[PDB]
Amino acid sequence: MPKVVGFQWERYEAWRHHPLLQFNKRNAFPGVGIGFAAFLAYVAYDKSQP
Amino acid sequence: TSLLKQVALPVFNSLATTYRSVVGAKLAKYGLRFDDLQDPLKDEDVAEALRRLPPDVVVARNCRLRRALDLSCKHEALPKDLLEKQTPELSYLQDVLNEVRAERRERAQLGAPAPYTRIYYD
Amino acid sequence: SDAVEVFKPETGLTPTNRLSMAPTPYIKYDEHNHKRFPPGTEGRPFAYFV
Amino acid sequence: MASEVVLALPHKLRVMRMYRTGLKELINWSANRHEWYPRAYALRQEFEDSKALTDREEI
Amino acid sequence: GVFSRYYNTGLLCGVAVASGISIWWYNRESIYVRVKSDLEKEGKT
Amino acid sequence: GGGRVEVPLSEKLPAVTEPPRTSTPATKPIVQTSSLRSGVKVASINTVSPISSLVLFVEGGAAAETPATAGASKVLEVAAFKATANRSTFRLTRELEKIGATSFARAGRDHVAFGVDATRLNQLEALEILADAVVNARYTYWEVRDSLDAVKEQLAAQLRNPLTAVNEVLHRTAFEGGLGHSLVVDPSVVDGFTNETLKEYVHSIMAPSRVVLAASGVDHAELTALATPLLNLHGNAHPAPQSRYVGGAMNIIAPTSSLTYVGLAFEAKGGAGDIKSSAAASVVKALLDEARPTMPYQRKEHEVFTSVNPFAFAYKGTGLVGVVASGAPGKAGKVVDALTAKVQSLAKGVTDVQLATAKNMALGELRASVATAPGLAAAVGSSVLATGKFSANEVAAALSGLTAADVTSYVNAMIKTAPTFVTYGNLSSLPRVDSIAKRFA
Amino acid sequence: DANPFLRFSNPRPSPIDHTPLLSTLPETRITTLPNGLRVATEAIPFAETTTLGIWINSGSRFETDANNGVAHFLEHILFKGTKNRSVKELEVEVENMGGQLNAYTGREQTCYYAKVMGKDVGKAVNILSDILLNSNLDARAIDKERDVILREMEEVNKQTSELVFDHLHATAFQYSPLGRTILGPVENIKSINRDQLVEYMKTHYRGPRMVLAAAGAVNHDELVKLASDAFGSVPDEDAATSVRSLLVKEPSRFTGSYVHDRFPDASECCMAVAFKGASWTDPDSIPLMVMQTMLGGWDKNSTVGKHSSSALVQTVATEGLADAFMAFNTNYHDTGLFGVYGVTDRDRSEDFAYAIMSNLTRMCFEVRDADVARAKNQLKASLMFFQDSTHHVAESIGRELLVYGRRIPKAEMFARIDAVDANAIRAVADRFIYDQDMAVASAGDVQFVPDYNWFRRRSYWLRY
Amino acid sequence: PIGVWSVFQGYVTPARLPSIQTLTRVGAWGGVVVVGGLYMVQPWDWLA
Amino acid sequence: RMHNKIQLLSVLNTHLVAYPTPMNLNYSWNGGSLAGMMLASQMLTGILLAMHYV
Amino acid sequence: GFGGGFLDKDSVTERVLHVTKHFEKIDASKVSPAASFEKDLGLDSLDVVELVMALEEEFGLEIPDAEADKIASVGDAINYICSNPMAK
Amino acid sequence: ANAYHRTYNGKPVPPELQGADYITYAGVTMKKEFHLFDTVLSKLIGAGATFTCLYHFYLNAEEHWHGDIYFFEKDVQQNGWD
Ligand code: HEM
Ligand code: HEM
Ligand SMILES: CCCCCCCCCCCC(=O)SCCNC(=O)CCNC(=O)[C@H](O)C(C)(C)COP(=O)(O)O
Ligand SMILES: [Zn+2]
Repeated sequence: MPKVVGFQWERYEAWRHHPLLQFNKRNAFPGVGIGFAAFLAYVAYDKSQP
Repeated sequence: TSLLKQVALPVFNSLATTYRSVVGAKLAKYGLRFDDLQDPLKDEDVAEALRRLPPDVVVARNCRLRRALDLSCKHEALPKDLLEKQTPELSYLQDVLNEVRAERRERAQLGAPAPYTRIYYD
Repeated sequence: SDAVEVFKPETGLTPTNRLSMAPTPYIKYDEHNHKRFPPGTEGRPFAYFV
Repeated sequence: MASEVVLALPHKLRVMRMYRTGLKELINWSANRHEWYPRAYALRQEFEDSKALTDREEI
Repeated sequence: GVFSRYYNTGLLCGVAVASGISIWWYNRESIYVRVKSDLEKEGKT
Repeated sequence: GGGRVEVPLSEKLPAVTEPPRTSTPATKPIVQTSSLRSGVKVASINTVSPISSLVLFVEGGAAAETPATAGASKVLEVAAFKATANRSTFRLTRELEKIGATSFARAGRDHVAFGVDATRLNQLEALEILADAVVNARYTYWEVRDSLDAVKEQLAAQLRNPLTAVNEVLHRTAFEGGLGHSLVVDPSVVDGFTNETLKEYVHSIMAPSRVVLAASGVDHAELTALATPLLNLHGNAHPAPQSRYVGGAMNIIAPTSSLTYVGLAFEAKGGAGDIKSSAAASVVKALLDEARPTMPYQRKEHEVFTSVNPFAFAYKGTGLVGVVASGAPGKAGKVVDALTAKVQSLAKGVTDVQLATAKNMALGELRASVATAPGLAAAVGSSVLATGKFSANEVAAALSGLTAADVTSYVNAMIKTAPTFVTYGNLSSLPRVDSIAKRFA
Repeated sequence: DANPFLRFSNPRPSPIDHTPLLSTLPETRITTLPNGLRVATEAIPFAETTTLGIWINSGSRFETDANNGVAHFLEHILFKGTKNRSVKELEVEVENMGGQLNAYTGREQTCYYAKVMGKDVGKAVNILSDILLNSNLDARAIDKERDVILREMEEVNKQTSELVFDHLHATAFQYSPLGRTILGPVENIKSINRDQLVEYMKTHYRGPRMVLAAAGAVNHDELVKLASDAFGSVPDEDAATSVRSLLVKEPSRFTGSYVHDRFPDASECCMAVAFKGASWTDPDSIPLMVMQTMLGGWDKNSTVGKHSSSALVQTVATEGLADAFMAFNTNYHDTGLFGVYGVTDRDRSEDFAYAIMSNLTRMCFEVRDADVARAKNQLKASLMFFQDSTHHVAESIGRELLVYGRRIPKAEMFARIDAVDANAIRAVADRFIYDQDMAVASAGDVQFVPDYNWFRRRSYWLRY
Repeated sequence: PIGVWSVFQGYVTPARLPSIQTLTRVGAWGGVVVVGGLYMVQPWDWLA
Repeated sequence: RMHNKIQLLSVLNTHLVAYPTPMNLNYSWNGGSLAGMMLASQMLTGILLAMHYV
Repeated sequence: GFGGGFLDKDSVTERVLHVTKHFEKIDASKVSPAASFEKDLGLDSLDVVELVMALEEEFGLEIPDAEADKIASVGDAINYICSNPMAK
Repeated sequence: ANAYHRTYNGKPVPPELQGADYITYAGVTMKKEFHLFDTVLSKLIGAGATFTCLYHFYLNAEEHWHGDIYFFEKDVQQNGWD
């Protein structure tokens, strides 16, 4: 079952998978953690104890 | 803020010179230099830098230390003819210790520790 | 380094010298107090559970 | 996996018995010989895709 | 796009499961009755 | 998990050599040489290997030592590739270990060599590290003081082999001048060594006309263009004590030597400068190869000898071809007699099969020396430093075009010249020295 | 800052892409004969020398208790005269082609090879086939080698590292074929003969277990023709007696154990600690290669050991714990060994042992990315250095066809190395090291080496 | 010269500091002392 | 290594952790540890009883 | 910059050569300026079409069908590119 | 120019185009770069949206988990009708 025939293209543009050419999950949801922390602090400050 | 940096610069230089003059006048009554105050037991960078010196310099430093300790035990000072020759700001340890500290700073930015430990006597 | 200049053994076919030149894979332990498991027995030991 | 006797067969004989028993099983799973014919042709063709294999590991 | 027979099987199974869920929903007790029963469960704490 | 692909199976398609092959060159690459405007000569040879080797050859070694700076080349072998004006020792070590490169310092009897070996992708880094560690080296006090101990055990271990000691005493006896100085000195010679001694030696040996940059697998135009600002050197050529062959004889007293070693040597006229004389000397070295270990566990038995070890050194203007043979302590005169008989039978003529065998042995040694990139770079650098050119093709042609009559004439001219004779061991049996140097006359 | 002396280079470890080095690397051609013997060449375009030889998937593992030592005795006997050439005829003919014959016999691999020039390929093929197929195996030469082996056995004439590693294989692989030494016991040498040598060569030196690998200056078609003329008469292999059936029939077993070889007046203290590693075909063998590079090695003739990237090398060099040490990664057909071997004395043996155990267990928890990038670059550079010598190219061709079943391309090897990251290193270290049994072997002045319970306790941390 | 002298000299970099995994493994000891105190005192169903 | 940095760790390690002891000691060599444990028990229970005795 | 909307000869040649070597049948040393596709490189019509499409991708070009049919060698393609003001 | 440079033909990658500022893959180099104002503003807006959603949801979680019918019938049964 050979597949390497006629200018295999996967390898030709394999450079497109450059790590900096990829989808970054580090900044996928920016500011979300700070928002969660602020929401937790607001809840504990207003609703929980008083 | 480099403006104010250079600004303290001369106030910092003035206080540094005044402090050095007063302490060196206190230092020269025992024959000590500024570099003689640094202790290998207190500082491992000084302990490593003192290991990098030629042995005659270490002999001279040990002689000055013993002379000062004898003077302190006697509650005396140097004679005036001997006191006039003292130069407490002459450097023998500063470049060696500076290079040791620069090496330790350069190793710490890559995660490496210092290749020397503290001194243990047990 | 050579073992004659470093370990400096006695010369001869003594019992220790035979195992030094060619150790055997059929090691016999003492089994009066503990019987061994079959060799190559895998898995995390049951003594942690005990 | 085959049996130990089949394991002892020559490569040519091993593959021959493999193909023969495969045809036997295809008859055994067949509704009819008439159903078995196209299955036989396909089974013959599949071996034809392996005729020129040389690397004994992949073989 | 993509052709997943797994997606087809999922669609059919979801159809069946949701039909069953609808049947389960059809015979439930009154919301008034449910609330009163829960308040009975809430009155014993 | 991570990769779970079995190595018997091919890994997935993105493990491809999609980057295509560079076309191979039409002919075998030639050595291209030039000179910088500072005067440093640069020679390089292109290879298809993925390893680039850069070596820096400086005239010096034991021939440039003085009684004050005695053993400085051996100290320079250890103290090299340490703190420079631009980098600390830690930074240079980490910069070598980051790209997987290796460094060496190697001191000959008339040169010192410094080299960095790396892959073809890090040739600029290797060149910059090598140039910075050679040109801008600091040689601090504490580092040399701490390296002196390891220098002492390396010399003490290298003097355990009796062939090294015999080679030292043979070079002392054969030459007067630079080549007679001792390379592998006693450990106690460097007991009073300091960094000032090494700095004095380095200041003596360093000069732009005494430095050669040799590279393997590096483009020449790129190498000259990027090494012009790095190898701009200044300095004066310290006078070289030119050596002359005089011959003679000596002795060594060794208290616990279980064997007894005898050295016999002659002068190869012309040195490394003459291609034909060096080729004939290599053929003579191969003709003296009695027990060459061409097969595992083969036991060639000699009546008297325990080991035979010939050599052929080719320095600038003069050489030293000869043979060192061991033997039992009570059979030293027999060792001398057998060595004289072997050289005399060589002078009586070589017979076709021996000539072809020795020519093939010399060709195999010559071609196996330059098989790898560091060996080829070292050969190019040494040949350019000694002569001004690399002539391995001419050396192979000289080896192949050698007749038996030429070799017989060469040995006949050798035995007329006064020889060099060195003994070794707890010498309790020896023929008298006057009759030792009579059998070739 | 110097302008020309400070560009291009910096001590910050960054990943390097070795893809442009693949454009000019040569290709391997493999041809399988009807005998079952594979002929594999790799032509270097302007090479003048050639390494060529025969690699065999056999050795000390596939012997029995009765003939243990036959394969090692074979390399004493095989070069002492054939049925077509005498000792002197072989010596003259090898001398005239300007090369040397050589032989290695492992636990699972054997090679006989020649390093010649390019004009002597056919002569080397003919000579190698002549020793391999038509040897005399004379009883007088057998008696002439038996006494020499018996003298060197009585003298205990052995390297210290080989002594320690043989003890390590014997105690880690108890009651399995890999626990035997290559040399064999004294009794088998004292009762060896020509019949056992003939039977071993007849059983194991067959077509599907033999690779003729040549590198340097060599044409593939001409080597195919020469191999079909010379090595065409080797017997084929029965399916019931293949290498895989023998591996299944007698499998390897790892046992956590301890041995020391104590001497009354020795100076050094050599010791090795190993864990059960990976086989050759395990995909975790590439991270074990990276981890072995991360541990590294050091000997005290170097003076830059305190500036090493490796933390174990730094600790041993700074505190002076050992005169020399090295980390090893041994791979076999169905098991492996991973660990550190070192040489010390009796006053520094416990601290060296603690440094080994603490650096091995540390890789399960904390691994930084700079160390992994550095080790990947060093391992790829080490692989490129083996491409420079045709002997290593031929050795790798023979080994890769014997143990992987195929020639792994350089692009696949670089891609498999580049897929290793810090999480993979932590996972592989957790699989192989953490809270596992180990094998400990020592020899020499070993009275202060800690026992097995001390080593077993330090394979895990109670603080996490 | 252990303490504030280490940070004045520049010896405390982003490197040589504990990692996030190290701090989490140390930070996992917070639950152990809580569970140990609750085991020792046993205030059952005391959470408001 | 960590017990090499503090004196109190070193003394405790030397005299409690890594102290060499004959391998063939039987259960007649347990009287000392038991006597020490009984002294500690007597001291603890006596200190506790002294808070209520007059 | 350079060129009235056109690029240099040299980078075009280098890009064409780099694209060309992406075939298993191809030995690298035989690819050179103005090289025959069929007679020299031994690539079929499917390979020529694939190479045309690949070069179209590399240079971002939409080549007309007739001009593509005219392409039968390396030099022809290079000179065609050397006529394009629309190639990147 | 292009943030990605392409080398082709296995050419030696330019030394000026290597370093921490350049990351290469398949011979093609991309730059590791950071923008201060962009990232700060992105974090601000994302945090604002997240907190908005979280607080609006927490004010109206009962009216979602149970139905309005269920919640208000529960209030009527438990907390009066008027
Ligand atoms: C509060 C009382 C004592 C304590 C805590 C104590 C503790 C110990 C300990 C821990 C040992 C080491 C191991 C052992 O032999 O059990 C020992 C050994 C010894 N003790 Fe005691 N001991 C006490 C009283 C005594 C008394 C009353 C005597 C004798 C009159 C005594 C004589 C010895 C001797 C001779 C040894 C050494 C025996 C040997 O090692 O073979 N001890 N003691
Ligand atoms: C710091 C250590 C100790 C303290 C503070 C202490 C304190 C006391 C006190 C307050 C009592 C009187 C309470 C009572 O009679 O129950 C008592 C009783 C006694 N103690 Fe201790 N004691 C100590 C250690 C010891 C030791 C080492 C011994 C060793 C034999 C000992 C033997 C006794 C005895 C025999 C009695 C009498 C118990 C009775 O018959 O009621 N005590 N102790
Ligand atoms: C969405 C998809 C829709 C359907 C798309 C069409 C799919 C059907 C394809 C199957 C039908 C065919 O292959 S069409 C049949 C094509 N093959 C032939 O006609 C026989 C060979 N004749 C020749 O002249 C040459 O070899 C030739 C190979 C043509 C030229 O190659 P070169 O010039 O190098 O020499
Ligand atoms: Zn052996």
